[PDB]
Amino acid sequence: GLLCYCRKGHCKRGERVRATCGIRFLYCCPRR
Repeated sequence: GLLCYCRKGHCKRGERVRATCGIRFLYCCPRR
């Protein structure tokens, strides 16, 4: 599947916001 990270308040360059991960946490997944 795709790679995703649960980051605090931001997503890294290239990561799309897939969903919310927590209150202060975003669920970001690299475009590539």
